[PDB]
Amino acid sequence: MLYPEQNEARLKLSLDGTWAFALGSCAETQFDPAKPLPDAQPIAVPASYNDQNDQTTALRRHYGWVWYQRKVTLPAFCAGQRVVLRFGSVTHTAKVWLNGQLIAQHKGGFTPFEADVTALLQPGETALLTVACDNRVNHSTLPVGNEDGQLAFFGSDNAGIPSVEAAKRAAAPQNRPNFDFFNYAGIHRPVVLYTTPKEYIEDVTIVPAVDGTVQYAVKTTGSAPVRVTVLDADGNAVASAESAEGTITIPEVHLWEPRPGTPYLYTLHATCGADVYDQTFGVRSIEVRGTQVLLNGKPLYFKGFCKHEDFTAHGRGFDPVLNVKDVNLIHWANANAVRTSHYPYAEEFYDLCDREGILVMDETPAVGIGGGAAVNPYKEYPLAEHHRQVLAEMIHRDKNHPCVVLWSLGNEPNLEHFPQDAYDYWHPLYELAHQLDPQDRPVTLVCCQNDYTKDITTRTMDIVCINRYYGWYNLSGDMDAACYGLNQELDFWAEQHKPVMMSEYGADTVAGLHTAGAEMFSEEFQVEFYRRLDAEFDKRPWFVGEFVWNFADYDTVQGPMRVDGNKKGLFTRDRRPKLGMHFLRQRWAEIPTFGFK
Amino acid sequence: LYPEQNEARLKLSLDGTWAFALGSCAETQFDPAKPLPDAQPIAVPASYNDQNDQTTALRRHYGWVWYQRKVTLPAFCAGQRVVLRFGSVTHTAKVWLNGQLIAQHKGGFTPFEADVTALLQPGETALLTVACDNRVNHSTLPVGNEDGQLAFFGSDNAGIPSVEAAKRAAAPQNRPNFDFFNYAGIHRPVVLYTTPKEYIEDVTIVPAVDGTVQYAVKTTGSAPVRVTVLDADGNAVASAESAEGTITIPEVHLWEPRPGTPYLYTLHATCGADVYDQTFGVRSIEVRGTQVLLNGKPLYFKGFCKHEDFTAHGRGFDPVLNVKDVNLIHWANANAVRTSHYPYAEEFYDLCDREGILVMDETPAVGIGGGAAVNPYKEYPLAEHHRQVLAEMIHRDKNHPCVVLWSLGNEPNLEHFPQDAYDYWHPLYELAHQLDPQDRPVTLVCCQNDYTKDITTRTMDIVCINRYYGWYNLSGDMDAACYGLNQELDFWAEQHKPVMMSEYGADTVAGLHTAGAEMFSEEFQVEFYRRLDAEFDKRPWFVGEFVWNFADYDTVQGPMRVDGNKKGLFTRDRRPKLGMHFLRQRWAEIPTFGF
Amino acid sequence: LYPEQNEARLKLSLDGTWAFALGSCAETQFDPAKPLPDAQPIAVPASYNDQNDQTTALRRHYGWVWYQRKVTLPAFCAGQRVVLRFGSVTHTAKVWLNGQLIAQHKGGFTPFEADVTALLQPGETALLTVACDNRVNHSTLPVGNEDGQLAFFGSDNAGIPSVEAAKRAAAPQNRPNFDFFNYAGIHRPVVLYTTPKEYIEDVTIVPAVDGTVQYAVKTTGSAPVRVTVLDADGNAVASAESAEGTITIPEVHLWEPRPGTPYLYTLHATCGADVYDQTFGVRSIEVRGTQVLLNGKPLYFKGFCKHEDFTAHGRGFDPVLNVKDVNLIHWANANAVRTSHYPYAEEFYDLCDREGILVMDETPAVGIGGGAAVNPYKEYPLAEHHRQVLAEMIHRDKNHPCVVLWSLGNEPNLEHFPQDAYDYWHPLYELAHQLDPQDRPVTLVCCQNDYTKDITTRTMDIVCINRYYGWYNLSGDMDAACYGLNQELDFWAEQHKPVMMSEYGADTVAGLHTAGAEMFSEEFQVEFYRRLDAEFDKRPWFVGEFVWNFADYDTVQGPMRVDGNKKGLFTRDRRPKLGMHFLRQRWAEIPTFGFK
Repeated sequence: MLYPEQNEARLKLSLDGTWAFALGSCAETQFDPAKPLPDAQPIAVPASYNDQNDQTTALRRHYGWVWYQRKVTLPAFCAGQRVVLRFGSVTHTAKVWLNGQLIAQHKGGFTPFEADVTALLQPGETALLTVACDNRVNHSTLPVGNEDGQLAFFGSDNAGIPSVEAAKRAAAPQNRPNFDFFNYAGIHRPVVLYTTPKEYIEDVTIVPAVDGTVQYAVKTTGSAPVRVTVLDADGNAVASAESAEGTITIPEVHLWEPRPGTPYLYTLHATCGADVYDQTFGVRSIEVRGTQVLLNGKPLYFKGFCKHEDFTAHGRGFDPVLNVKDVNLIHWANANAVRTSHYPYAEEFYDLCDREGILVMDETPAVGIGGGAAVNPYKEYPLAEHHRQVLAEMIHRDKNHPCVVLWSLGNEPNLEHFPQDAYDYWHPLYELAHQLDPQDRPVTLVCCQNDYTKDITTRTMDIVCINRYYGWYNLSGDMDAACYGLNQELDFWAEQHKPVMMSEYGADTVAGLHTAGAEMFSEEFQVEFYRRLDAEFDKRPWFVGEFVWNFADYDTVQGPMRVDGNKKGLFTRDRRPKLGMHFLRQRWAEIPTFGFK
Repeated sequence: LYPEQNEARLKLSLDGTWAFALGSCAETQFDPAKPLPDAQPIAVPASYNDQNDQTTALRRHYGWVWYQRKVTLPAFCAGQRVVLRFGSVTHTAKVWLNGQLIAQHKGGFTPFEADVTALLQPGETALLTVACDNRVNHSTLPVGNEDGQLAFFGSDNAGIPSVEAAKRAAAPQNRPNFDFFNYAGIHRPVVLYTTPKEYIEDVTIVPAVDGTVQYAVKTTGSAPVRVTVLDADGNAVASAESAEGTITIPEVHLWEPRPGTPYLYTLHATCGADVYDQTFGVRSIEVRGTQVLLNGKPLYFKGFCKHEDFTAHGRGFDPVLNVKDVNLIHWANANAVRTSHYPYAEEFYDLCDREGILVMDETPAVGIGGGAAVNPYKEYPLAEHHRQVLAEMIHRDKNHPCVVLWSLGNEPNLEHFPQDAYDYWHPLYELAHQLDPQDRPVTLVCCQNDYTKDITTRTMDIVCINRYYGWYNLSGDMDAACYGLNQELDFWAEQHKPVMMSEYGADTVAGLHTAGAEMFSEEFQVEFYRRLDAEFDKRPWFVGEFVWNFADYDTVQGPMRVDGNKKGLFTRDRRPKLGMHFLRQRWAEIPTFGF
Repeated sequence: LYPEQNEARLKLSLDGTWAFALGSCAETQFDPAKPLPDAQPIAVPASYNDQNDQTTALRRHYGWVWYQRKVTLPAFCAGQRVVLRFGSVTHTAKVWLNGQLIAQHKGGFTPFEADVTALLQPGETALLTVACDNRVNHSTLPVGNEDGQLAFFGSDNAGIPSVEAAKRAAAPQNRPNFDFFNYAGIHRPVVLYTTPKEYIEDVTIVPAVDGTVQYAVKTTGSAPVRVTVLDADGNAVASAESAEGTITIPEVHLWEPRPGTPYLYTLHATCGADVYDQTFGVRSIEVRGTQVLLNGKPLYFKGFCKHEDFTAHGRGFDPVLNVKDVNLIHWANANAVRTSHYPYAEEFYDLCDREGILVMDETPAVGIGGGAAVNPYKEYPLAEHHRQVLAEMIHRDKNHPCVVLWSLGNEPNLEHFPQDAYDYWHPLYELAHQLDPQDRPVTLVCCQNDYTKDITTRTMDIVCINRYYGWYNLSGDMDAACYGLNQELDFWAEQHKPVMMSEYGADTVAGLHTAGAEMFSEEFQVEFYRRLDAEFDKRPWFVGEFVWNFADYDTVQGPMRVDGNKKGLFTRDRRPKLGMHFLRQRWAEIPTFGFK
């Protein structure tokens, strides 16, 4: 699964634009892909479909299948290449025809897929590309959705009342998601159409080392001799080797480091027959040593945001302008890292962090594996094979980024009500992710506020990541006692001799609400919350990271808990800094990336 | 009796900037006779919570607070009986004069008096001290929550030991079992007034509509009592000589809300050297079948649930805000107010008297419950204090024509113990018809509950229910909210009773718009009322609708409250949100009479 | 012509994240062939000004910026004519390939091209450098102010020594003579496309309601040229074997805004090995008295004024925000859009063709005016560049059925120098009618002025006026504002032309409410429209209204602009203010056709 490129051998064709679009139902065969769409309407690809037609609320709240369609043409002179149709993502479940013939089926809303379409797209001809896109989440999806009888996350019900219960049964069906973010759906990521030679490079793995030695492995279909070359930032070749497997060594290697370091990127240049492909990479080690996490031997402190792919009109769709703006505000913040809650992000996000020196915690879309104390999801939720394919999909896709340093299997699963079952499920995936990563990066699992003594799985990861809303969801409004309770749990974590990071924490804040006394939802409360809890972090040397929730304000399900979306952002949805961001900025103005300990 | 000034009585407000000190839980921490140490100024009347922001001490106080101020009776003001009166002190009080305990009172929204004629003589300067306790709990109205119970609408992570250690070690703090902030202090005006040594004590006026007006004045002296009825211009149109009986008003003017004219006569009553005027209006209220007749005409309640809440003032009295809020009711085309969740200042009912505004009057009895695990009617020492408070209110507000309905309390647990609750509320519904000379209708505002197990809500003279379909349940889907509402309505039709929706609303942050009418946005508020009100108007037995709330108000901190309650149709500074303009337009098309 | 992809032509996107350095006032600073020094990543297309908040250097830059990336044409993509196309660069560009200049352009909202096959061979990689100058002055369109004038709506304490000394020592900034922020950068999609080495050059389609369609296809080769009208489903309904001539369509389905159906045909043209498809719409436009006729029907415009403006994107192009707006435009019961104050991306006009939305196409000709002290008609070197950009606009949009009305420009000083004003504008009125095959109405949008001394705007084919009664004058008093509006309307009645109100609105902050509808509150926006709109309806020659603005947009800092202009009926993130629900109801009850 290599990201598409444009060189002397390969053409990159963007199929993005404004396709024809039609709502469907729960019937998966409701339209004939070979024939045009009936009563189509224009829709912008890539982006969610949800916030694109406010003539009614049918698009925003839709339940089931939607249908995309556009014509694609290969000019007649683009002769005898191998042609591939590639989707960066389709959310959540996709089906894909060309001229009526099925050419793809994908599950998973956040990892890419392809179809080798050379036999159905000759030079000169025109095809009808139809994509069906199912938005339904349930006990088999990742992220998990809930099914009849349960509610959505942070739901509010008057459970026993007849009038409500008859209504729920008479109510129109709608996804009820076991996660706190809006269920955006559609073609979110750029649809590419590209060419390679008939016999092509098809996978590149790169495992580097801080002394300057780099292991590499270039997989191919044909029989040409492979030759590689390593290029510097200027484009000059500085080493070379002439086999498909082996090691190559860069004299005076420049190491990849987040600011104040230089995020120095190298290119591996692989030729083989008529084919060419340029794999980017950086030379940097990561070792967990005891209760430290070392980058090039220096002890790291994570100053990071939890983010989301979320924006006005684009929804969960991709936006490079947003990406550049967002990274620069991270540099503005004096932050150095990002967590990709709660799904792998668009490919281009990690290229930007590569280029811009920002550590990343790559997370699978495995949020919501939990049903309460009377529902064991590990026994009752059919997720383990989808988990394994998508865990693999992510590692295979970002294996070559220096900006990734930490794998996260998933988010806030029920680790307390059935401990050993949870260990038996999550540990097979902790091992897997270590078998699957050629660089052996540390693995984690991000955990709920929960009874940490009943929990037996969190402490067994390479780096412990905890989500703690002390003084917000519990002991509300009182940072005296919030700080007390946090420190109790921090004494428990001191006993586990692992490095620990606070991986979510935050306080819903409405931009505009001020109060002399720093009460809940006001801007001044957010400053108290972080400032108070942050000063206890600094008393513990085995605390090595803080990830605030959230970077910015994002949309959500309707419900009395969420003031038109989540509001714990340190920025508003248009990336405007609240009072709490100026506090964070000053704090990270005085905490160095390296050597905080 | 509300203090007056005339040729017989002097009135005198002690309102002003008093001295003030923070207390603890010792009701004996300061010497009520020596000046308060380390005092600081404080405005009376007002809550004290929002008057000092140097720290969060006053806003978040737990316990007693102390006021002090010198009072002086001019020597030339002699031969009179001297009365110390407080309009309210929230919640429990204890007053001393030069060290002497002259009053104690429990309950933060009813008034109490002390006769001080022998402790303050003309020419004397005496030292007034008041102790004020803000604490709420299982003995209070409104009800608090003692150890091991969350504040109402609160949030926890129940069992995590780290959270559990933090609770046992945390600073104590009231946990209201009611969704508003526990503002405390001297809220209504203090007053020093004088009467003749033999004075008029009590006036009851039961007026009927033919013109006949039963009456009864209670005098301490021996002089004969004569009364004259003064019409709106102050003209004697009839008179009588006897402390009790009947005067007929020739050609009565009936009291009515807009459109009607709100006509108020006065009972001029003299006994000896003494005078007192009781305003009164002449109108009938009868519950006949599934209708509520006002002066024989079938009535509809375009109502507001209000609060007593405003910037700085807290729960304090603001006469200005009163005039404002009442001209906004009139701008809205509304006619009725529910006094959530306590009796208001008297001046409010005197304004509703003159301005033509129906009033549902309500006690502080909110939060009488604690889940299916706790029986409050077996566990909470309330029943006694609840009959006193109901007595105080009916006795205080009996002569107001604006009051057309009493409510026993707001949202008790009526379902988890169906018969235990009938055994507590029905004597009160009985007591309420007894103390009221005008046999006004009685209700009890029911929270959202299993209406099929509740046996006591349907037993009221008018039924009054609080429903949030689309908001707390079935969030965001008004298709499903109306379906569920109509299902409960199908039950209320079989009960052949008059039925009013006595709370319903949706938090709305002024500012947030969505084309799609999404919870917390100004447009969802419109869809809420527009879709629920439509389903109402299909029910010919459904006589009233009081929107919650008139205006945003403070609450205790909690992840469910965006700096207080935001379901107001107005902001706190009384600017209207989009759903107000919608409501005001709907009520311009709904007549108060004959709908 | 707009780039296409078929069996004949390839269309590649050079959009993406490029390398970007800040320059200065040196056209000479960095070498166009060597890579940029201390470059940073930047997203293209979009404005650059809101993309690095580490600093305010990008937001507030004065001068040149530099863009760069590498361009490889694969080895197998051989033997074709390869063209490089910029959807726009704002405002002036120099573009180099491998160090060799290949384009220059003045004009920030119109596309430009460079034929490049001679320098991008199959298989190689060229270094493509774009330098973009953001400076506006008395020679640009839109107009910038020069030494000793303030920014439009700017404030000053003129004459104070400390002030006048600081105004001189201050770092140089642009002072726009317009009310919208000076976004700059490569704003529109950057294309690399191919044609057979002898190719279709230009297409010109004039349709008439009777079925007949006059057409013309310019070519460079010598092959013969086939045309075939294709229907909404793609079937061929007419045909000809000639590069000019006319063809007849049977039961032609016409193009109409809603409630009509916006039917769209294609002219499929082959010549040699080359293909091109030009959409077109069959509908008649006739100013006939004080009516404007669409297929003979009296028409009433329910329009917005828009802007190309958004969070992060700046004036960059956003295909998603475009589909959301057009759908909010339907939801509003609106049928028209004004391209204030510049031509938009081509894809916006493609959208309106499909969606059925009447457009009014405006040049970047805003700010031709410097008050009473200065005669721009004698002192601003604008004349030739106006004619240039007038033509660029009309060539590019000539086949769109949605464009019903040309606007030569916006808010020019028409009263201090009345006669110079006409001699400058009336040739451009004539030019627009010459350069346009379908001969559509042409207008000129007039700021609020003394209309008894304006000799110019009452001579356009449709009178369009910007009035702000009850806002900038007679403030907060709608009783008086209708009085004033009504006295000016009595003057336009005497002129016997059709009249539209092309701008009017009131700054409204979302969530400011007042019972009594005071200025800046949502309730006053409702009042401002409801009151003025009541007088529009009493008069049969008033044929349209265009509110300002569709949405809040950014603007340069001055004490009269609350973080932008806030006259939007929608907020920047497209949430409807109380003023919007009112207009949505008003347009509910007013037909597109036959209101007057």
